[PDB]
Amino acid sequence: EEFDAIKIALASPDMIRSWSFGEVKKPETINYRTFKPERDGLFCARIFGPVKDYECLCGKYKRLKHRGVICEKCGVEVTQTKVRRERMGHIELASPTAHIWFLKSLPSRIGLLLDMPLRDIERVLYFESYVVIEGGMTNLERQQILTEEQYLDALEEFGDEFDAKMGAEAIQALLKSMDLEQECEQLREELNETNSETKRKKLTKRIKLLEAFVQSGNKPEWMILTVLPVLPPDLRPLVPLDGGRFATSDLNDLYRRVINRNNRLKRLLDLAAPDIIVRNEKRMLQEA
Amino acid sequence: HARSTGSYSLVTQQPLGGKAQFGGQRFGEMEVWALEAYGAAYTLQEMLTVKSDDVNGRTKMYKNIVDGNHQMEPGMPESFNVLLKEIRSLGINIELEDE
Amino acid sequence: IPAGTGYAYHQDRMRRR
Amino acid sequence: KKRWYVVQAFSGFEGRVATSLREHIKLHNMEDLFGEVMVPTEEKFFPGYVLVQMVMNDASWHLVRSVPRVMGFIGGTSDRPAPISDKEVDAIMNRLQQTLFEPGEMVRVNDGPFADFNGVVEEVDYEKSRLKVSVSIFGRATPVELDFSQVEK
Amino acid sequence: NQRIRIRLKAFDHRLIDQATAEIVETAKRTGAQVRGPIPLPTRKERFTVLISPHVNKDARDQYEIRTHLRLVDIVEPTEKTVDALMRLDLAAGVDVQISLG
DNA sequence: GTCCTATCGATCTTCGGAAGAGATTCAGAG
DNA sequence: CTCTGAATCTCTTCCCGCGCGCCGTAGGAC
Ligand SMILES: [Mg+2]
Ligand SMILES: [Zn+2]
Repeated sequence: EEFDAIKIALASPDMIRSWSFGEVKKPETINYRTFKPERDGLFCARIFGPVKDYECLCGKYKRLKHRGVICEKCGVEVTQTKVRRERMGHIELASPTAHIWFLKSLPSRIGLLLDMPLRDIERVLYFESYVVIEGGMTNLERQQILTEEQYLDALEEFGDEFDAKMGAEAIQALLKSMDLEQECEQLREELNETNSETKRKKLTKRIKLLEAFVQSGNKPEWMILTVLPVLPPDLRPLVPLDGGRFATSDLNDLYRRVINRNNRLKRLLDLAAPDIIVRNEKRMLQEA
Repeated sequence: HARSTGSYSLVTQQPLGGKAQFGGQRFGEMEVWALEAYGAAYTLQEMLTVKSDDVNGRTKMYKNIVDGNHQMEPGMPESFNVLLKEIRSLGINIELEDE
Repeated sequence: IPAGTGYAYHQDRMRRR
Repeated sequence: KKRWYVVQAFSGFEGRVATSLREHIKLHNMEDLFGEVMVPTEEKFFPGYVLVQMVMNDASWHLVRSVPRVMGFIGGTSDRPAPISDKEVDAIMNRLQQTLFEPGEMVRVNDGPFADFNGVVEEVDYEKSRLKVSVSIFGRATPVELDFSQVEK
Repeated sequence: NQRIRIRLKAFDHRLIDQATAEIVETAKRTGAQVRGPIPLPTRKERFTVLISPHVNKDARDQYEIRTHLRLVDIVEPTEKTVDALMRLDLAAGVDVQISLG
């Protein structure tokens, strides 16, 4: 495609779904004896594309005469196999997950937007302490992180007039509550309130980030990943080596870990596992 | 050692590297700087699109060279597209633009 | 590149515009 | 009163985790500190988490982590791992006490020499608790019958 | 593992035995143990039709459709053997029914 | 033997980098 | 009581090709 400029911006989850041609579910790629690609895996034929040059996996069609048609013996679409290196998929996470880059850049973008220290945001994200949101008629601030013993206090001192979530869910709720433009206006008038250059410089950085987010079409929750796109398989081949073995692929194993952990979390959430277990599974998924 | 045409790598379609494999010499960044030091732009465009990266282009170049036309169709280096996917696999939406 | 012969091509494109 | 506590355990070694705890309780003669250890399993509710009926003493806190294949408990803080709940134990005990091959659907087989092949349902061996799925053998893609255990949906 | 039985039915003796030979030989080569072939009793339908379009009741033709049956039993299958059998194609017009267990 | 699942969910991953830059804490400092 | 100093934290970085040559999932359950 002819082009004249390159634009970079955050990707909304629906945009990721627009990128994808399928949802990878089974963390398997190929049989250890036969070399056929397992369906609904990291190498699904009907998701990314057929492996044969111009023939479907099921073998129903082997000619350009049937090019572009969809088979019903395997579900794979027959076309040029090169397309297999361009189609992408997506994995719908059972729970939100913070994007590591935006969490731990040179400053903390997620931390800077909420004006919350990187240590505390990491403590929240890795399920170490609660953070009160929409605290209402409680002596609990806008974010005001609080530990489980502190949470055990709020559980009985107050009823449901406060909300304190844990992990990426709380951060996503905070981002979704960000009145960005009003906050930026208030902070740009608060800048004139004090001459503290030690804080004025970082306040200028914060308002610059807020202005950049306001002007751009980016929205805060896009810093939290909900659907993770998968790379096209032909860019991460599982090439065989001498003998009936396939060479190890780095990205494949990471995707396998993520898929297995997420499937376990889904299985538990279906079976109503206890809060401790689901919290541990969510932490493991985030770390994966 | 010398290479005309042969094996091409999979993840990026650049030619293989080595002697035991029928591979070509690597055109390093310093060589690119030296080419930019002269005004040679067609040389660079050929060297980094047709000879190495653009899969469709390097065949159309082959036919013309055999046909005696000596004209190239650069297209776009395939490796670059791979980069985009590697960035598109993250939470980043980077895309080409028309205007 | 926007230099040398590439600069000549870009300059022609910009002048014929 | 011995509240239940949840412990991380090597997946695939979970039974060995329970046994290694059972031996160590008696060997350290802390039998008066442990009531039971649960690894619920169906024909496994919790894939890699061991429930142990226990009290909270520093000796027990180090005893559990002195069992092999045990990182430790899951709780708010490592200084004090927390129990699960009143009703959570009851629900887990409640559970511990307490699909049709549509014609035309494209299946894969589960076992046999024809295991994991692209077949397509051709007829219904329903009241036999059996199946029959077409497959592509020697060009004479033959009418091929399978057990009900041979579905992959 | 249960043995796999292959029942071959055809109207021709030489063709059915050619297909059977192919199958048994392949099975032997791929390290399977095969107990065959077994020549099961061959059906022979018969038909008697009047050849005269009108009257002449005694002018008749008797025809027959002989159906030959061969059984090949492969005990202790292997994935290698099964894959070889799959990739082996048999002469057309010969019916093959596979019973499994 | 095959094929499986999972990945110190009872250790200690190395001590023979330098620097250069920020970022993050603290400390008299009024 | 914080402010506006230092000081103490973590992170990033380190020439170009070229050849040899090896070496390259693991333990556990049916
Ligand atoms: Mg009969
Ligand atoms: Zn097909």
